[PDB]
Amino acid sequence: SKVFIRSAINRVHQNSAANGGELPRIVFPEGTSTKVLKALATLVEEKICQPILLGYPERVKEKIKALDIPLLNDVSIVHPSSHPKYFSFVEKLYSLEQRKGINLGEAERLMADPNYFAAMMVNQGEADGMVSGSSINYADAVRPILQTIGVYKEGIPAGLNFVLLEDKFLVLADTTVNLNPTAEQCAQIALQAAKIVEYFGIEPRVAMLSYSNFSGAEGTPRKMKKAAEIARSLRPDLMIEGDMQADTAVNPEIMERLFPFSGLKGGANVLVFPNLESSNIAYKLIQQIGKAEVIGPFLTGVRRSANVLQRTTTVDGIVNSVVFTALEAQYIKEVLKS
Amino acid sequence: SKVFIRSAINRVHQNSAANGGELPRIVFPEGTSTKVLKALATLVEEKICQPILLGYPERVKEKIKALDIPLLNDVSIVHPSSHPKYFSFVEKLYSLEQRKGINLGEAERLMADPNYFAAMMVNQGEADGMVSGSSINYADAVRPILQTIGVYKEGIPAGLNFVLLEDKFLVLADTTVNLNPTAEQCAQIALQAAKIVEYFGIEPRVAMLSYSNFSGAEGTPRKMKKAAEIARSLRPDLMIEGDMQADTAVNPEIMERLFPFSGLKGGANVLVFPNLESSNIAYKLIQQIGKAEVIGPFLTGVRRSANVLQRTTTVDGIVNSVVFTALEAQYIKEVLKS
Amino acid sequence: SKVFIRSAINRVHQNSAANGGELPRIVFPEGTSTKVLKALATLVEEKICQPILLGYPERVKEKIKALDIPLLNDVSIVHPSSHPKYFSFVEKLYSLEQRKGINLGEAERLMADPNYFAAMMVNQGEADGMVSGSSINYADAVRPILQTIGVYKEGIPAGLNFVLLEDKFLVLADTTVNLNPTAEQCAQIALQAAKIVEYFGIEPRVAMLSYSNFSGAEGTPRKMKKAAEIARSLRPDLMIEGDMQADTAVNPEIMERLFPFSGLKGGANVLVFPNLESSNIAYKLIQQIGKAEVIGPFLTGVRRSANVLQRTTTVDGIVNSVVFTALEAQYIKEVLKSR
Amino acid sequence: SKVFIRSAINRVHQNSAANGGELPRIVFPEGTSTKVLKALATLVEEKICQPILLGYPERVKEKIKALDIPLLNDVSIVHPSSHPKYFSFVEKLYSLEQRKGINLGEAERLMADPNYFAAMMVNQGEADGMVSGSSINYADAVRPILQTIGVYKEGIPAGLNFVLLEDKFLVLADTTVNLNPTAEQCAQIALQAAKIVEYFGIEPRVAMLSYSNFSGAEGTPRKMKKAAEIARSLRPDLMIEGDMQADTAVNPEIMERLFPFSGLKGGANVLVFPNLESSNIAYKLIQQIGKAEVIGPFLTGVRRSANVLQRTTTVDGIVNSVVFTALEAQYIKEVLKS
Amino acid sequence: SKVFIRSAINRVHQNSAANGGELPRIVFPEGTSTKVLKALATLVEEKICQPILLGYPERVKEKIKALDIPLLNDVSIVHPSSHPKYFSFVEKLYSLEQRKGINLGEAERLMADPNYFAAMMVNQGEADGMVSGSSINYADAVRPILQTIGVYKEGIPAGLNFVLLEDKFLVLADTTVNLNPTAEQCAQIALQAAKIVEYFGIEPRVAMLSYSNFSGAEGTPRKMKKAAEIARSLRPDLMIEGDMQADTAVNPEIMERLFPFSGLKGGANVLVFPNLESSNIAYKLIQQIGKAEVIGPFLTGVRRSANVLQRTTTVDGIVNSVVFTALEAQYIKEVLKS
Amino acid sequence: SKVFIRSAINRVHQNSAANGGELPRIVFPEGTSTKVLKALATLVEEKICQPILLGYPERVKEKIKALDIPLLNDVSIVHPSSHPKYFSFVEKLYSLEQRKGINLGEAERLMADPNYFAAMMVNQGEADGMVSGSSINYADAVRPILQTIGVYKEGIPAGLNFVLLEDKFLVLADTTVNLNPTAEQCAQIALQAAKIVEYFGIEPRVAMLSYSNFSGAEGTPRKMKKAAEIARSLRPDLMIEGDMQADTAVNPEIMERLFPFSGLKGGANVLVFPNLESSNIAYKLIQQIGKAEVIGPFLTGVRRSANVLQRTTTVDGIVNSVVFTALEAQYIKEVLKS
Repeated sequence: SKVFIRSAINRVHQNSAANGGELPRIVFPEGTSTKVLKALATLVEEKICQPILLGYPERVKEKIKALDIPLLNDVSIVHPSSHPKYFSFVEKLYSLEQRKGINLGEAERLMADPNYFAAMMVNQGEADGMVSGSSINYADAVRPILQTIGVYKEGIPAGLNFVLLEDKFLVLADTTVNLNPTAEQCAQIALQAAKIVEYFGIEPRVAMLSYSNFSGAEGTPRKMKKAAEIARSLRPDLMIEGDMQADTAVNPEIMERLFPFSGLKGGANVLVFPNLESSNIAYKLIQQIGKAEVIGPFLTGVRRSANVLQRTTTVDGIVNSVVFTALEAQYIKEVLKS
Repeated sequence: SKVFIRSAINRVHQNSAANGGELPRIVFPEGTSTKVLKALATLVEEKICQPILLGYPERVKEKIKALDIPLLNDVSIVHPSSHPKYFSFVEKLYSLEQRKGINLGEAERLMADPNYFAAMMVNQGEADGMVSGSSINYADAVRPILQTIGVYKEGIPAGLNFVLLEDKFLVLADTTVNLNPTAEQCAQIALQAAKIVEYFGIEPRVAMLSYSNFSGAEGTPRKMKKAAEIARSLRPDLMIEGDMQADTAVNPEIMERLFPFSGLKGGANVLVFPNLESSNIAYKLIQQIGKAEVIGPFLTGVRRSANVLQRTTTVDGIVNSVVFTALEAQYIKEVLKS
Repeated sequence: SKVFIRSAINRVHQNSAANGGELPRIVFPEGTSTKVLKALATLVEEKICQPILLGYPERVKEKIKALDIPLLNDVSIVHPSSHPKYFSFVEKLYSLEQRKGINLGEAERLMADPNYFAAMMVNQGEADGMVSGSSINYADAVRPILQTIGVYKEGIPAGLNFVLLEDKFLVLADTTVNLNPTAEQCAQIALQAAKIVEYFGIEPRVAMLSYSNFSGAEGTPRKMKKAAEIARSLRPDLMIEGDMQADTAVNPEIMERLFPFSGLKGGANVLVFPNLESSNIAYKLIQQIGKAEVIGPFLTGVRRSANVLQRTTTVDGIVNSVVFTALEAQYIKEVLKSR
Repeated sequence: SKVFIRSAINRVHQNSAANGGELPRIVFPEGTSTKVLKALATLVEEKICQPILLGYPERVKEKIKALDIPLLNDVSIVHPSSHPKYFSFVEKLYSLEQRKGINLGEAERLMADPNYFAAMMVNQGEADGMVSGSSINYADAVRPILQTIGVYKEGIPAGLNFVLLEDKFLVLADTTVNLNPTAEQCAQIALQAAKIVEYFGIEPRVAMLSYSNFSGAEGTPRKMKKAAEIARSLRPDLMIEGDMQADTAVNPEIMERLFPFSGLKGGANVLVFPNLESSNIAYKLIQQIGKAEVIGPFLTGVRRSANVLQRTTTVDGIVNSVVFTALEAQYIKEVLKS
Repeated sequence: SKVFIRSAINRVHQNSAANGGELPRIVFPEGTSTKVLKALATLVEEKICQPILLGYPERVKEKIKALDIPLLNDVSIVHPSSHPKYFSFVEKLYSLEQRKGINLGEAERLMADPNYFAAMMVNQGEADGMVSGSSINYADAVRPILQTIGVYKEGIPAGLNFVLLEDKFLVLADTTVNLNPTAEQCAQIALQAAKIVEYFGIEPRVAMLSYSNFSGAEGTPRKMKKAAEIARSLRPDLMIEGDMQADTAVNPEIMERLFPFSGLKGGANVLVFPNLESSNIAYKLIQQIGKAEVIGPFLTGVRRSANVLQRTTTVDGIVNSVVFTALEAQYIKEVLKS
Repeated sequence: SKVFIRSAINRVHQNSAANGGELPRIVFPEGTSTKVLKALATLVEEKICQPILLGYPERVKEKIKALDIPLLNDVSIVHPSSHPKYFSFVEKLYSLEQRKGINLGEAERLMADPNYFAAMMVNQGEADGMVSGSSINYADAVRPILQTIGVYKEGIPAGLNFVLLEDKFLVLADTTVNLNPTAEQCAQIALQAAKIVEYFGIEPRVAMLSYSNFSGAEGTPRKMKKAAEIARSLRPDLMIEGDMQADTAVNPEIMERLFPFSGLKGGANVLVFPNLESSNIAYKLIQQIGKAEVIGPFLTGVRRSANVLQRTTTVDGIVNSVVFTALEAQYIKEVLKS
């Protein structure tokens, strides 16, 4: 329920009150987006972020009034190629990609794209985070983030979703990025997801999912089994298990009845998938047919706070997303300070 | 929820009358299975089938007595190797597999196993159907069925599940058999699933699922796109579409909003998966954390009625499986009669 | 030298002539390109085409006056998203690409880009041809063209260059598109190049090039041998031979001394390459250290007239390319009329 | 051009003057080859080497007699199987190849062949160098050399050509040996070609060629980029760059205008190719339709002086090859000193 | 011929005496096998082991009486699931394979099979050795052994045969297990077979067989050449050579005449094969038409004494196999004592 | 078994007597080979062929005198490059191979080689057959034969051997040419061996060999099973069976006892192998350790009579080879006749 979301919002507020009442600056490349503007309407009342819109200030304000949203009257609106830092931004993209097939004119056009300008703003500290992708497909939204902000060391870019049940939440990954991760990659995805779960003061219990129950046969079963093993080696305090079926994974009673030798007791709260088909289809089906709220996807593995909305998002979806992006922004900022 | 199930039960009873009051003979290989016996208690109350249990008669009746299930007192009990037709069953399997690495002694040992004896019984018309796999893994349960009964022509063996929502039901396949079906195979899975949906007087609307929305890129998007094309060609009367995401697939509003050129209007009620990981994980997660009853899996494509319980089944699940196994047994009976 | 080009220019003029005097309309996506503007300066004096510039009309006219090029003051300038057919163009692109991962907003942004807009103009007959790619790399320039105009049936997109020697010309293909064409693809490239050579009233004589002389060993020698064979089957009237080395191919005397069984007599004037590396590197090296004129690349296999300049082009290069583009446009116009 | 050859000949004359007046012994397997005979007339009218002819003395001397070239005189003529060291040569070949499917009779028949005899002569110091391949195809011509003389450590056999422009010369490699070299191999070829350029007191400027300008995309662009990086690591003092197009490589002005971040200034004089097709077709087309004198190929990577004439060679071509073979024999001699 | 076999027999008598009066316990899963029983008749006459038969004791007794075999009236007969150690056996198998897809019921059902019970008996020391596989194919017989007894450190499971010539004996491997062993694997098989030949106080001279004589060509020639080199490195005192042909390998005169450089003199007595076709077909053809006695196969690489009979065996074959099973059991027993 | 060989010799005498007394002309490229000459001593006494020796006449006759072989100094001796037909032979090889990387000079050098010249003589009818390879390896001897004479339509070049037992002879193929023949190829080898066996008035009974008995598993079992199937379709009058083990194949009792459904009764006399390792090693092992005489290999599938001695041949071996070569030459000549 929205118990989880309100707890998150309050955690934002304790962080903000803990830092002089400052709010995180969040860039929205899609400054003219109906759904983004409506979500922001809700979001600026509850003091969750300082929003920054990208686009022509004129038609952004004209669509704000068209949409009848008066508390957006004053929000910062930035036109990328008109910004003072534009050309240095361009020189920085060009410098990082001139041996990946990009000439200076192309760097110019790319930096004029709000997605790239946003990613660069976050990289350059002109913002604390960004939220994009309501109007474009995921790959196109995420490419500038990966090229400009990039991943931290031994991290891997991986999408993550929360499934909110009455008792607890489950975490699902990688729901958006990697088609068919290796065992090593699957373990790294488990580690990132585990750390996220720990941030909420929850004990991570991790299952490596398969169509198989503890078979270890060639292909995905041995893949998920060996993923469990690698992960366990990297973090021996954790309950991490696989290969197993999904129902075996979440249902403690089934696990105990059928596989009492298993190291995973009490049901898994972290679900790592073997390929993008299973993760993507699963989160989306649970979101539409199940009676549980699903929030995300959230992009893990990267050096700064940047999340891509799924194109099928709702206005509430965007709201939840901006909330957790704000939390993330605050968290990364503290680490930078230290 | 149970409305659909009660509808099925009444169609079982309505078919049995107008067919001489006959109940389908359903053989259960696991004659001593607790979950099977308890489910059968419910099931013989409801006049759904004549159950035939396989095992050593004294051990069967003494566990019936242990569980104190007084109405499984007169059910038929068969011991495979003591049965009159045992020796001929052995010779028929031996003639079928003597060049697939199986000698006469091995055929004897195999036919003495209840799964194989059950499969043979059904193949030979000594039973109308079978239900197995409550105690063993799916692969092991399904093997004798496939070797002995086999598929009808241009069929493909594929598991299918029902998701029961308040207004409608969804169908998911292939949830159990094929690791990584080709486009041709996926199209066939869609056709089989389609006719199952038609049996209940529902119009089949088919989505070929992917992590992509109409991208047609190399790999899974291209596979499912071309699957949609083959399926459409074989049945130009059906709404069949892909490649698409799951939420796009089921939600008519999202579809209309984002992809109005689509041939699928009003949401899909048939969901065909690109690989076993995605189908298997999806049905089990929807079943465990959503709030829909999920029934199956049911083995489609095969010449006689034979379905394998998932190892994680409950007693109630076994009851549902037997209901639809009964319906299927009846249907296949009239076809044979023709 | 200057002979081949002046003959081409004169052929453009004889074509505009028994046609009402109409000049092909050629669209240029890069309305502000210095090199494009200088080339057009030279070319409009030569009466070969009606140029159309794409871009914001004020930045175009400001670049024209800055370069002090008075003969362009008159020329048509179009801004894609302001143009009347913009939205129907958007709808036609979307309809072409909505199952290739492109949504309507994406079709709009694409059509607002001059490369796509020019491609659609040419496709829709609002222009007779296009010349692009002075400022972007070849893959990016050529993509909108293939997606929009596309190939005619069993055609294959292939870059072609003229090597202009004192007596004769050589044609080189495929110099820009296919990384590693199959034997069937090499054959189709050869036929395309052949018909181009015939257009100038020359008999096409075709060599499938390799690092080997008539070995047929596995890999490329075998590929070019079977290419030579497929080509011959599809056109038994042409001298087509391979696998052979390049000097063997161009030099008639080497051929007759060393491989008299060869079906190619008198030196090849058509050179089909085994992979993109060899064709691309070869034409560029000949152009840089050779003392012969090299023209192109020209995009063959596509249903309408559309050519992509090499990014390393000079002003004269663009002049030549536009000339032969005007020619291609006239020809394709007549074919379109006929069908 | 003419100056280049004249200077090469003069550097031979200085090497000879620096050593008592000794000229390198060069073996010609093709003792009856017309082209070889005329070219030799020229070659020690100009004091370049002591030629050794291989063949049946009577017919080599009768074709010397036919063509009326008579300070080819008492020029040394050796018949392989008649030579005193013939059986010791036979055993040395046998020891080298008895585990490569070569028996004693086979070593005998092979050693009686002038190509093998020549190679062994050079290995054993009965000669200083060899020039062959006027009458047979390159692979066969080069095989005895690679088996008998071999490569120096971490050297790689690679054909090299000079394009003589009369401002400067270019080197092209590998034009004859390797079909599809790895990035590592491309790097080693670059090093070999660089040292040859240094021999003439010129700064080697090295381009790793492609159809791409600094893209690094999968396939050859990534290959040539990673070759340039490897070579730079092995030789931090050299301008080495890639991936790039050919005209980009040779033209300094194009490079500076379009790719100013490049580490290669003033145009490349060393061109390393991604595969044999491109190199072979390039050198040959330049030689036949440009107006630039091209000399070679010359075989680099081998432990002693040995070159293979392209069968399409001219008589002057042979003269040039012998000039540089003599140069190389001298260079190797002083390096052997210390 | 049989000189070798009774020498084998009385040396068995020599250990049984050298440790009191102990006879090895040898378990026979195939208690109702006619050929096994007839063989046991001969074998219990000559005091080589204490035989244990597996099966229902009375149908074993009925088959013993029918065949009129008076010396088996006394032999121990055990029914697996009636045995005291049965469930503990089940549980230790369950623990060994629970992550390789075997649940507790499956482990129960498997342990009820004589092959598995026999393997477990030998592993747990309720027997010293086992002989199986007369009635079932080799793969099925050898599986319980590999799962239960398994391989010793870096050993590899491999079948070995003796060809008994009048002057000498040859050993052939791997005749049963590996389809296409690598060069390393071939080397390990060679080392193992070598220690077997040494046990009989014979000097092992090892040939890595091929269709080639010292060619080292790609495929099998290279593989066997490198196998010889690895083997030689692992064991520098042994004559180990290849790649070579079979006649070259066994015939010393051919070896010296045609390949005198070879490091293997006097003919090979250890023959390692490149793939299973060649070894299997070779041993069988020699046994049938070669007019020589062939004994085995014997399973090498395994931690306890366990051998699988070929299905095509005779009674005499079974007799020989049991003899050497006893020998293997005793050697292993004493080194287990250590 | 000299009965079989003397039957062969006498059947030659009847063929030559039945066509005027003409003996087949057999070319021996190795005119100076000791073993070939000693063999010819035996062979010309018994009127088996008119031998033709290749080489320089003087050193041929001088080794004939050295070896003290008086019955040979009238035998015809041909020096290839001195022969009247040399140039026409050259142009014919050249026309055959000018597009396989062979130039006219290369055609000259090849034709001057005795192996090529012998092959061309036989091809062109200047001889009836050839025998070679006593002194070189099999691939090199067989190459000119395959290039010059070639295969008849849908034939495949395959080495065949006879194993001569008391009662029976066996045929083994392909023992020398194909590394890993497809099912189609194994079938074709079976047909070729079959017609050879029919020639001696024996009924061919064909087994497709494997390490498996009727398993049909992936790899070799499936291959040999489908080979058996194809062969049966191409020759419906023959008993042809597989996959089976070698002892299964040869032993009729093992066959009926264990696989009575098998189509092969009375033991196979034609053994087709799955790969070159197995055939080659089997053939050589039977020849060295089993004492049955082994004759061959003989090259089947080719348009004219040409056989290659194994390099390990004895003199007696060569005599046998020439005998059956003569027979083959006579049969082929009658085929040519009509």
